[PDB]
Amino acid sequence: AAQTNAPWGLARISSTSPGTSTYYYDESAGQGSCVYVIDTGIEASHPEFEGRAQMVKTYYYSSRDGNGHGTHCAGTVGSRTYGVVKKTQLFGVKVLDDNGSGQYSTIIAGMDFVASDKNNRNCPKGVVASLSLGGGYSSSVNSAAARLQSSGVMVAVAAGNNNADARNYSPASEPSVCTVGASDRYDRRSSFSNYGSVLDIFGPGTSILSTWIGGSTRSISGTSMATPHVAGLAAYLMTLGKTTAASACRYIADTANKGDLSNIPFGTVNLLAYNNYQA
Amino acid sequence: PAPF
Repeated sequence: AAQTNAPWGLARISSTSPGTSTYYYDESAGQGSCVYVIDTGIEASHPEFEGRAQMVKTYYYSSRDGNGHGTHCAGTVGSRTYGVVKKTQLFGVKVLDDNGSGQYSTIIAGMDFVASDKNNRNCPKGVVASLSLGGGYSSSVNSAAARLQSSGVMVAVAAGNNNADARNYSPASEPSVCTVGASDRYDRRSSFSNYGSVLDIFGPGTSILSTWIGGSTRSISGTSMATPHVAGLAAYLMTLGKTTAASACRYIADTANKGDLSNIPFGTVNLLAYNNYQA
Repeated sequence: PAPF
């Protein structure tokens, strides 16, 4: 299938070369899969989710996304125009407040929440959890991400935006999950992207067009933006049967565009998520 | 710290 004049990153993911504008993907588009967007919530009623999104747990007073980061993330994961997987099921776990912050215990609880909740949802092709969030090194956060991962959910996590070694960096440094760095339109590592040996792959993260609150759209940048492209790609690939939750990260790395990024430090992988679509 |  093809989406003409798609946002650049959608085009990037289904291209071996930068500069293209069509996003080519398989029409299954993530249906059957579920992606838990652990964030600020999602504006489920946004027309772009076409009813495929829903809030499942909030740790706040409202289930509402009064931020947009979440809706933004949910959108690159699976809104109709801006998402990697146009037919995926989105579940919103508001572990983040309307300002984008929150506590490790609430983020860790959201994660245990999902590891349990997936058991009462119908996600025939797999469950992904996209975590466009992080903070400083925490063995408990790491740990929660590793339990989530081990409960059978593909954990995609932002590398972070400090232009530093993600080793610092939680859940980013939990070696069992998938640590997502960010890239720009020209194939360069995103100026803000974390790097290092715990990264597993890179996705488009520079000025990414997605859904916003209020029923609108907005382009923003970040490893938070690259994460969902890969959580979206994991969900797409899982619905395709190419991989499983447990080996989806490894499979995205093995099928990536290699050696294409520039500005990749020695020790960091030079791998770009690629859907490998063939018409 | 938080979203990322």
